[PDB]
Amino acid sequence: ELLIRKLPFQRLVREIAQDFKTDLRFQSSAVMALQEACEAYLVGLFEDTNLCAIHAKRVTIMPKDIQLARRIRGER
Amino acid sequence: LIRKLPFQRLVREIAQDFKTDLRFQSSAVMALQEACEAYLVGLFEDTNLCAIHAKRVTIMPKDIQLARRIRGER
Amino acid sequence: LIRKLPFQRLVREIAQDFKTDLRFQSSAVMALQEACEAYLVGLFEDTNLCAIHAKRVTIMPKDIQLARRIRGER
Amino acid sequence: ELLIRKLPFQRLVREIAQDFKTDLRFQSSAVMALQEACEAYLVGLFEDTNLCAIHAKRVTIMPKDIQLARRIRGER
Amino acid sequence: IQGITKPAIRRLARRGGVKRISGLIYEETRGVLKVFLENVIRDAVTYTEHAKRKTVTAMDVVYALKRQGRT
Amino acid sequence: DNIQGITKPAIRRLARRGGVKRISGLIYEETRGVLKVFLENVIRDAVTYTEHAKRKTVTAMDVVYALKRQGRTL
Amino acid sequence: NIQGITKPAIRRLARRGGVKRISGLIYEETRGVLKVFLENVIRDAVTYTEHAKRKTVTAMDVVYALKRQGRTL
Amino acid sequence: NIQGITKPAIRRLARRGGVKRISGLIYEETRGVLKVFLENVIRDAVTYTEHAKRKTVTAMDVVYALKRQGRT
Amino acid sequence: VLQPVKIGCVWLQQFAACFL
Amino acid sequence: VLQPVKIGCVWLQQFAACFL
Amino acid sequence: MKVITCEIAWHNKEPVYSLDFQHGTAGRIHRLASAGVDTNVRIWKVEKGPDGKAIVEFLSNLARHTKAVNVVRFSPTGEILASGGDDAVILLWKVNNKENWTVVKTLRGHLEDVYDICWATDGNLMASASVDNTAIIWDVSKGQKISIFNEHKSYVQGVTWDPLGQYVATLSCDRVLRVYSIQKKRVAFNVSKMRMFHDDSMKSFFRRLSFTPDGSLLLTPAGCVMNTTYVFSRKNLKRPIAHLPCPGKATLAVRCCPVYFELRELMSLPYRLVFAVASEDSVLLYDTQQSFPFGYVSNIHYHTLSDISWSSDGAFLAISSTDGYCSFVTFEKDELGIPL
Amino acid sequence: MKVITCEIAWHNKEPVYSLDFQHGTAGRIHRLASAGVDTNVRIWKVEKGPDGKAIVEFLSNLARHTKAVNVVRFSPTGEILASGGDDAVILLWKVNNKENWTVVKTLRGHLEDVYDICWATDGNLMASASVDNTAIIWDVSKGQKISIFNEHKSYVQGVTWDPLGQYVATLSCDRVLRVYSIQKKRVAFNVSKMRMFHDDSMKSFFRRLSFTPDGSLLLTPAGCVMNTTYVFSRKNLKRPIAHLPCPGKATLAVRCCPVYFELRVELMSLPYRLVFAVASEDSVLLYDTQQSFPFGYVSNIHYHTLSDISWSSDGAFLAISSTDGYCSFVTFEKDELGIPL
DNA sequence: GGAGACTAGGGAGTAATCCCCTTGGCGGTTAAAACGCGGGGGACAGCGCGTACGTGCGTTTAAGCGGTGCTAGAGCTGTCTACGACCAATT
DNA sequence: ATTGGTCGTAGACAGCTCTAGCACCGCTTAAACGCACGTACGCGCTGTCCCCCGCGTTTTAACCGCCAAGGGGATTACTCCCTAGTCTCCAG
Repeated sequence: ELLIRKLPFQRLVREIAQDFKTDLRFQSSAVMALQEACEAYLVGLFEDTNLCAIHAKRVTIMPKDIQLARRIRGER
Repeated sequence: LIRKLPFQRLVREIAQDFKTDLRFQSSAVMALQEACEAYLVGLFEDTNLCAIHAKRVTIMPKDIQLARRIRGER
Repeated sequence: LIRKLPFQRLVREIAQDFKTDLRFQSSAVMALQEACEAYLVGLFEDTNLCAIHAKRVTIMPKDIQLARRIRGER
Repeated sequence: ELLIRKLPFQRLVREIAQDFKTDLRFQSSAVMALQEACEAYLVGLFEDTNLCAIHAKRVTIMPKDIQLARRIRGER
Repeated sequence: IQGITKPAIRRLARRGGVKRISGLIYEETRGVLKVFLENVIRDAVTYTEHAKRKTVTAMDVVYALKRQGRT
Repeated sequence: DNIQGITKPAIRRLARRGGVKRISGLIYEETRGVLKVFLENVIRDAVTYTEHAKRKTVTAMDVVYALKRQGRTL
Repeated sequence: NIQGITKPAIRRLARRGGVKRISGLIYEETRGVLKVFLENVIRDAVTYTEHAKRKTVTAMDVVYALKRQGRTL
Repeated sequence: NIQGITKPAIRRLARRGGVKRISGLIYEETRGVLKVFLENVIRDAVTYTEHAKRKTVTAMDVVYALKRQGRT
Repeated sequence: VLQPVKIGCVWLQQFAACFL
Repeated sequence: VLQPVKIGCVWLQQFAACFL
Repeated sequence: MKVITCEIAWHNKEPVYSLDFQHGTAGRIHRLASAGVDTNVRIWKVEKGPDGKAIVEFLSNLARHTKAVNVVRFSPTGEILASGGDDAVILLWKVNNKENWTVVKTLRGHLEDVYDICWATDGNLMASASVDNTAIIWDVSKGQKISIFNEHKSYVQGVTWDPLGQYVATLSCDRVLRVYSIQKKRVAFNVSKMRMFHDDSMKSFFRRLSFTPDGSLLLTPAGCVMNTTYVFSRKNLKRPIAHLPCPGKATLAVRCCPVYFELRELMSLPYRLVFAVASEDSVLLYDTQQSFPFGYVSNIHYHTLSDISWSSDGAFLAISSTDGYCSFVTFEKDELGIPL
Repeated sequence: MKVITCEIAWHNKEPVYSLDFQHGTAGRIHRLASAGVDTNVRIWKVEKGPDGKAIVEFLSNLARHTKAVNVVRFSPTGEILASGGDDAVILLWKVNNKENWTVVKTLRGHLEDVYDICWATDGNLMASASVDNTAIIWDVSKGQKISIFNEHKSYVQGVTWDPLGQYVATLSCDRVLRVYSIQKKRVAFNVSKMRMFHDDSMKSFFRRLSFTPDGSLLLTPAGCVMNTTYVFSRKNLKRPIAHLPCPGKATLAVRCCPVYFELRVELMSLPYRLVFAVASEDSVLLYDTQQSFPFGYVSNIHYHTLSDISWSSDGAFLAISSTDGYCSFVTFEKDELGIPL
């Protein structure tokens, strides 16, 4: 379920919107749907990195492993 | 750059499994050769990545199954 | 997805323009079909990209002349 | 055939180098290769932007043009 | 962009099954959060302008799911 | 004279797919021109690759390498 | 048959992959990976060519398989 | 760092780039363009140098890189 | 909320048969 | 720089042809 | 009759796509199987309570499917369970969680969502319909493909096997019906115009039509005049004899009870057959002899219906919807009619 | 003889790849064409001065090529100029900038750098050598390709047409020579082991070998026994009669003067002798038919690798091109090489 | 407005982290052989091609007028004119 | 050391943008039509088989040195586990 506060997400969304172009209204249903998809994707890559670290035979995590996962995805 | 005919009859035998009397044109043959070589070079590169990641120079299968689980294989 | 017979006429005519005594595969012909389709549609998104920067909706050739000069294939 | 002040360019590329990997020794040949790539790509880009601005009918050039060209390029 | 609170990151991590977490996790998590946020909003507005609309809609994010393959 | 084989409504609905609403009729001829010149470009490399395999018949694989040369693989 | 993935051929393909040091069990786990992904890709490829009412697979089928597997090239 | 390129240098290179009337903010997006371009080139140079086990970056490395992205 | 309307076994006329 | 060494027409022996 | 709606989520609040009763059942207790997005096939135990209301008992879970499942089918003998879906793998489950099932043969060859499966009367032949624009004939004993029908140009959302084993009736999303002769392995008939069927605007993923248990008549849902259900005959498949008007939403399912009932007329034979038609939000119950429907249930599900199924004896009529909830229709002893 | 070095940049300091004299010339003034990285083909006017030193006069610039040009060839009659390069397009220039040239036929079909072109004696049939592992036979009058030779497995850097019009000699980077009969259009002979030639490490982009003007013998440079230049014969093309030792840098160019000289160890036995020029990376050796040892040798005249050499119509000029952007000429006085037949 | 949460902050302690064998499995070496490359009929049986067929929804002309390209006049602003100061730079 | 390179200031106006103005040629049917599409099917024919022989480069086995994966232990370092204000999200 939801574990991220609505207002910080909405205010960063408005921040990037006003960076791009003003007068772009955001509806509550679309905002919450995009937020839940956001949480789903981020947690998905999160346990992706968790399994990566599990192979890394070191229970503590360090983000360079996450960046390996990034170039596995080829996002950047 | 796998050797041509051993790979081609690998493909032929594994195609006969679905149903016999299957003819494959050389065009599609080099096409699937391209596909296999592209996949293998990509996976091998990522294995090298996660291997130097594993802080061991020598390659280990555990790297391979790792890559599978991240690449959505199983 | 665009049309078939006129494009087959096009490819055959340009083929005889190159050299006679040649044959085409049906699958290869349709492959050329979607290839040209993709290339032209991509050019046309470029066209839209320029026209929007041209801050006009309707398009005049100078848009596509940009498309080509800017990428410089000719 | 160069106009960018060569040692400021060398210090720029060096400081970029130690941002990623420390203690990278660069010779004159590598610096001039980086240069020639630099002026080549920038003059091509400005050729692009100027002709696009001519299409724009506007004498002045503003970065909507360069953003236009790069959104052509596929770099983003 | 600061709005993604680090304790939220840590509790989502606890849900993710991790045990010990390096501190510098937060900044790169936020960065790759916003890159996909940007990709999705770009695809959303791409469909929206073809729809001649100005407001985000769930159909846009559904098409984003379809395009990226996360459906 | 098959060049005229690419018609007004076809190009109009490709435009519809392209991302435009209003386009003038004066663009159809330049559209066929750009199409013909770049099919010339692509099929030149296509026939070269075809000759490379001692082939008198073109193959769908050829256009692949043609777009790789042109930088628009698909 | 299945052992057609030749051991020094695996070695040279690893070379082109930038691999440093290679062990034996790789030489057949590579056979496993090759056989399973080719099973998959020729599966959807033969399906695609069955859509064309065609009894022979095409490079078109292969490239669509690569799109579906996210390795378009 | 990125300020190694000066605004007058930008202006003169633009001038021989065929432009006459220029706005200010170009002086900053050009730096972003330059870094975006050079990161890929230097990354490929690092890869080639590690392939050849040469710590120093050579001219031919950069030349073959430029061949790879196709602006030899 | 929904208001259920149930019709028992009557051996509905709005759904009468129409032929051609 | 280079030091030019030119040999005129002498009707050298380092390049004498050897047959087989 | 009585109608009982299942208000507990069968597949964890996910839409239900298919339902099927065990055709091998011969007593009072019937075995029902369900398909959902949870990639699991749940076989339930359905039997009347002391008061006559339907009671559902969970038996087994079938999670072998990697993706969503759209259609679940029992063999006419009830031995083998057919299941395919988003992963497009047709599993032939067999009785090996109160009970257990195991897949016998892997009838692979489909690409994505497989929507309609019909068992042949012998049970050794399969008709497979999926989004992939094709219909594939399989051998159950062989477990291998033997014939291909890919003439469909849109989503193949409905197929049934002729009980007489002569033709193959297919419904695709292109508002076109295709009849395939079983011996020629080619198209027997093509009807598209009296359009006749509903276009893509119809919201149900299924176009499941079924032959009459004797095969004499074919009932096709999702039609147009307005939404209706046309009736065809073996004598002429190129012109419908009559249509059953269903104003409101479009019909999507046609299922016929496998029990022949005595006459208390679309077709003229000494026996009558009661069949169930499911629309998006309403169900109309007809019989062979009476043109008007003798039963009608509506406003019982909050979303679109997906599948219906008759019991072996006709005492149960399961109804599945897309809201994650199901429902049943219970008739008393021979309420529908006198069995032959 | 005298050697004059061109110290002025012909193509704006870019490396020069090829040189060719107008075979249609019949007097004292000869027309020379050059190819460089600048995508231009410059035809010059070369003539002896009052002191006998060569004089170079610019005539025309040919910038139709979109990319660099590696090989430039004149017709045996001098009418049509063949030019191809990086853009992989073969142009048939014709006399329609002191003068002007126009392309007649576009002999396309090649892919990348075209390294060697040879004109057939009749002038109606073309041999083209390019990196693309193939040699294509063309029709000059038709302007269309007619035959394909794809047996090359590496960079094709040298080809010549048999003056007798029977075979085709090709040299590729794979240290393998391929002989194609002009009648069968198949491989007649193939020699790879005596390696036989030099490998890819040799730094010249060209492996230009040429037949003897009578076609009796074939002179193949860039050989290994040390660098050498093997000689074959029509009697047996599978075994060298002799090789010319050139220790140091590898030979890369072989050109034969089109003037038959009278006889003044012998490589071949006919009443006439032929003087040919061999250019290595930094040295040029001048031999004749009758003498095993060379009667001329010029070196240390160019700062970088030599690219191409060319004989004049009368043999009085021997142009030399290098990769440093500078060229050079060798001037012989009246019948200095010998008395023409 | 008021109540969960987070942000700021000690404790150490468990978790990385680098050093030290350490041996055993792995990197080149050798001999040949064993499949790897190839080419040649054989025409048999697989393959596409053209055209006929028809017929029907896409293709073609046009009204037509008005949403959209085209022109005038701002008009108000950020260069680039000159420059006076700093100011990094080659040796 | 000096020396050319740079930087930042002052405003005239050139020109990008905004508004007003204008006409004219993309939508939008209605009707003519045509070739697009679908199968047969005879005719062409292209890809081919596949064996062996030719013949030859690479594969495989085994050796032997030796590099490294992993163990051990000392070493530091970083979230507990509250402690506490806070602050603001959300409900009233």
